[PDB]
Amino acid sequence: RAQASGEVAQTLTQADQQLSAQGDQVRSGLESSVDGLSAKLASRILGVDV
Amino acid sequence: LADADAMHAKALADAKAESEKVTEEAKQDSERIAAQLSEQAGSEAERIK
Repeated sequence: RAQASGEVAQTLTQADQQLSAQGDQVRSGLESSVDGLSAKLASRILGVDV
Repeated sequence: LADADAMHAKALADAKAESEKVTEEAKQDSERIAAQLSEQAGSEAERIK
């Protein structure tokens, strides 16, 4: 049980790092599509093409 | 006296045989308990994983 807990803790941190970065990568594509998504939302709320 | 000597020797031999059987069954039970607890430990480790 102790060995399993230690290995799972190590895996978790490894995963925490990998996630973190994976998220930064995606954060980029996110900022690329933000403009189009915001334009679509503005058009929706205004009831007509922005 | 002769019967008692023979029966005492027979009782000691029977005690030896009973002890042999008892310790064999004890080793069997030790193996069974070890297998059960190792299986439990493996199941718990797999659950933690």
